[PDB]
Amino acid sequence: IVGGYTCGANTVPYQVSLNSGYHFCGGSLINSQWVVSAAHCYKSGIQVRLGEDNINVVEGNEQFISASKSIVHPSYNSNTLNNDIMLIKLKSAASLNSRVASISLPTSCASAGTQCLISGWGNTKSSGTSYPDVLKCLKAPILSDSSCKSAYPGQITSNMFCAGYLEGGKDSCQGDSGGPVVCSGKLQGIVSWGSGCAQKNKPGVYTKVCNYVSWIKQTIASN
Amino acid sequence: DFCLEPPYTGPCFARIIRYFYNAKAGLCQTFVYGGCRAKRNNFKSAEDCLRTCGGA
Ligand SMILES: [Ca+2]
Repeated sequence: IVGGYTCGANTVPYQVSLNSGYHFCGGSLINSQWVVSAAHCYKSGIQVRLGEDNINVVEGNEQFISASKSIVHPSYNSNTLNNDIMLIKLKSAASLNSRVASISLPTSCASAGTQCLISGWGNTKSSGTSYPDVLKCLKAPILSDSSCKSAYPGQITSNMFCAGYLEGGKDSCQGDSGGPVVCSGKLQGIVSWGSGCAQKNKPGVYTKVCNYVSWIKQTIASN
Repeated sequence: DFCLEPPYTGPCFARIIRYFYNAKAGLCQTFVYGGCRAKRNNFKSAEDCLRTCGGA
């Protein structure tokens, strides 16, 4: 997250870290045994880390649980990045409390202008590299489909939305993929792709979760 | 020769560590891959990298 602020220990209880020997993507806990992330974060040997703040030191609130299954959307397109969503089943259920909790799926899609909270342990520099120890947060508004399509001609599908600032300076970056975009307490997006980080006129692009609620609920129930 | 191409992170925001052949140093080095749209100078291990590009 470029241009954000330190969230504060366990203030984003649904945020998870996907670890394969190191943090490589984020994810959101939707219920005690399932996590939602991006399809491009698919990897073998994933260990899910819950209750994390400082990802480099054991602070005592963590729960490390291996993934038993990783289900990438059947129509995910690695070229166009359409349907960039994946569900990860935990080998065992997490113990939910105030430091670890699930986030609600949306009842409907959010509109342009809605303010949302984006979080992650990704790069904090637009020009350079600086990975944080603690979780970073960013408040950004959802942008209109029209402006999103103007920023990325012929690349935006009905399953994607832009969020951020056209001036640049505040955005998601490498290491934030799969993380949550929460608006009004509901999970509306998944950090997906963009053009560099925090560049002017190039807001981040996110997977539009409201279009997959039916698929998520049914998939979780039959696995 | 794809072995001489600079490493390509891509548009996606993951932080996946991969290898690429660095012809200037004459060895395979690590770089951050974003998770999508990989070019060919992108390997999962140093061994794969050396086997494919070693001495290019
Ligand atoms: Ca920790």
